[PDB]
Amino acid sequence: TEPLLDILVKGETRIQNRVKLGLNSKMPTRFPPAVFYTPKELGGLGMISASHILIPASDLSWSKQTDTGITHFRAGMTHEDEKLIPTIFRYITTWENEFLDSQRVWAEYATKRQEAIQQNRRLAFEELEGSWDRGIPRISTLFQRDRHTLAYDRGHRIRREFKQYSLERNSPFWWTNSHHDGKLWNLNAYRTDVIQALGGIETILEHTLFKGTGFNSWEGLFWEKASGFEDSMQFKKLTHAQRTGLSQIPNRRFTLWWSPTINRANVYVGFLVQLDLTGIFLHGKIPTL
Amino acid sequence: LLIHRKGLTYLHLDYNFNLKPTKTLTTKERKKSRLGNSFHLMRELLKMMKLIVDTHVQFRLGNVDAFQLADGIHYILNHIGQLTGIYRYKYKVMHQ
Amino acid sequence: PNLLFSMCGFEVRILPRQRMEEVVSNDEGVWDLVDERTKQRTAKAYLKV
Amino acid sequence: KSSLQESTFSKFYSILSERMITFHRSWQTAYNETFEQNYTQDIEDYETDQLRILGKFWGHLISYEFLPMDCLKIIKLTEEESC
Amino acid sequence: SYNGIGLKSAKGSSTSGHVQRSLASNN
Amino acid sequence: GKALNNAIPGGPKFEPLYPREEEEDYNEFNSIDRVIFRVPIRSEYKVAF
Amino acid sequence: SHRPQLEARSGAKAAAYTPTGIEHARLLPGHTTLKYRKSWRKGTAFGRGYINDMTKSEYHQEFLHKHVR
RNA sequence: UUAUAGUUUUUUUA
RNA sequence: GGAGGUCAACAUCAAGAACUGUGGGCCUUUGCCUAUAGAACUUAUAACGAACAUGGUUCUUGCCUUUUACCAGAAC
RNA sequence: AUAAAUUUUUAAG
Ligand SMILES: [Mg+2]
Ligand SMILES: [Mg+2]
Repeated sequence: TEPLLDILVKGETRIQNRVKLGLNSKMPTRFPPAVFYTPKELGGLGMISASHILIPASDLSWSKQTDTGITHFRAGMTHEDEKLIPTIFRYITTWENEFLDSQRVWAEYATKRQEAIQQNRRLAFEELEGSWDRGIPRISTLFQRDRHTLAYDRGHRIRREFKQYSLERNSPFWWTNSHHDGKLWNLNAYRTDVIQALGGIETILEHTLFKGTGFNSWEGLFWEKASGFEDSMQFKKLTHAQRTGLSQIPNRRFTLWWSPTINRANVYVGFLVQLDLTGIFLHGKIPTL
Repeated sequence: LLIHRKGLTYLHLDYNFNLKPTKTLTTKERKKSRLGNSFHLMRELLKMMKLIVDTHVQFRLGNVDAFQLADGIHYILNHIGQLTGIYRYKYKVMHQ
Repeated sequence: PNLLFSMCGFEVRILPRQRMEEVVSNDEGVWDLVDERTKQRTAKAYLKV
Repeated sequence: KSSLQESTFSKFYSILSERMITFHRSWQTAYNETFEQNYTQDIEDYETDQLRILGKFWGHLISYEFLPMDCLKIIKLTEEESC
Repeated sequence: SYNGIGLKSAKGSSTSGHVQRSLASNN
Repeated sequence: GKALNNAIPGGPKFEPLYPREEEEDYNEFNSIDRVIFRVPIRSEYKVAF
Repeated sequence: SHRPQLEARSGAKAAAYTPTGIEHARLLPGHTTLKYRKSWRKGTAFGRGYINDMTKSEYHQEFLHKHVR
């Protein structure tokens, strides 16, 4: 479907646009896709960007008739240096398959159940292992803990929907009970491919200050979490100004951890000011940094 | 004269026509001291003239050479997207 | 020739492979309906969103 | 090999092969070679899963003639030598 | 040879507008 | 080039100038059953004549 | 101290004033000169203007029967 | 907790 | 009297493919018809500039917290 | 047998 991919490209561009003007600029040169796509660990937002692709464009006129087939691509998003980025839909198995795999997997378990019965034995968990995540109910469930409780749940889907009516916030995954359904996708390989495909950890850090904290050793760094401090600042008595302005810190650690890109001297346009008594030049006013 | 006639003596125009406050500003003295999209636009404008005609000022002293003159004021007219920042006030000029 | 419908979010078309009359391997937007007994692909189903 | 990272067959790699062949034949030869590689030599290194990706995966070049069919014959059925 | 493939323009659709021949599908 | 919303390949691009082309009846005149593709009609035709 | 106005400022209070001399924008001369005129089917159980108003209207009740939904 | 902090809808996981 | 002026003032420069004066006939000054004289400058891939900017209103968009400031098309 | 390429910033609340 053209327009959906179209909406992807738009929307994602619009979000990066948000983070961008979150400081002040749209300039593409400041924001190489490392910035937005490095996993949180390295200090990036880690947003999973499936925009890019290349988007079949052909000659709409007839494509209101024939399905003329792809004659051209329109570059969905861009870069400055390109590389690429792996995009999700490559890491997600399509439905047809998984229903096929499901069908067979549960056939095998039909047999192995018949044996382990007839032999009056109890399961190998190996005989089951290769199939561990295969199957649409996802065999793991059979052996999840609480089963002889959850036998007495029924009709979970509908409830998982009419929650539409019964509560305020979104719950964007209704369509599954991860208890009944197993878990229908895993990713992490994504993280790996975005990490290296950016040019490897050794380049990615060339953007940061990581040669300014004097660590010669990288991987020994866990960061640290400021998340915990959340309860003990206060609970109520912040006036609204202190709730927001006391919410603008966890940005301003990030935009420091990539400083030397965000401030950089191939900037397209800006009027240079050295800071007051320092030796640093800033290109344009960027208030946070 | 315009400035000191608004009763701001704590803004300073240096000879390149930067505007800097020399006394960290009491807030009221900021409000009375915001200046105009004009007067800022025109500050910048003068800055450009003084910049070019500077480079000449040098050359006449004999300090550069007529080739580095030509390159210089070339470089100016191209990199005014740096050397001034007039594009803050009328942004239209970001066609040029 | 076609049959249409839509369910959940999907727009499904169904072509019986009979009346396709010109056949091809297609990318993964094609489910292939398989006769219960004989086991063939007798119709391609297409999706959209 | 990426196809074998992928935990199941996917139509993707089949249409990739095909639209690569029909661009030029040097790719055609390159394939039939690789079929030699994998089947003859390199089967020994694959677990009884990945055959689930392969067997179909050549199934789709061979049904539709991109292989072409008879290049199968190089494959043999013997208790003599078959893995 | 903008033939009717492509966009009216990339102003709102956020791409770069670039459209290239598709090597894949000819036959 | 502009006013018809084309781009000569080496050409300056401009704006639709008559933006909404999307209104259309479903109308048999120019349809496919009735039209024969022999020569493509590149743009530069449309800018030439 | 919010008071509903009861009044408007007489033009006169303005009228006595001396002028300004500021020149605004929209007053720059334009349009500078005028222009003048010269079998089975039986199985199932069943044997065989403009209303001036709003929230009772036909349209509006369609609309709100769509969107607020 | 710091180089602050009224409006800039204040606050959620894979 | 001639040559010039990085001198001034005052006229004129976008239209029936287009200017003006005059003689004669008709209507009743306009206006129509006929005759006659003179027409610098600027116009046909149309124009005073084989150059190239800015502003206002009005709609359509584009960024999208709001306004200046703006994105790119049109009409006036 | 292809030569098709969007952006980019300052002030005020
Ligand atoms: Mg206020
Ligand atoms: Mg307000």
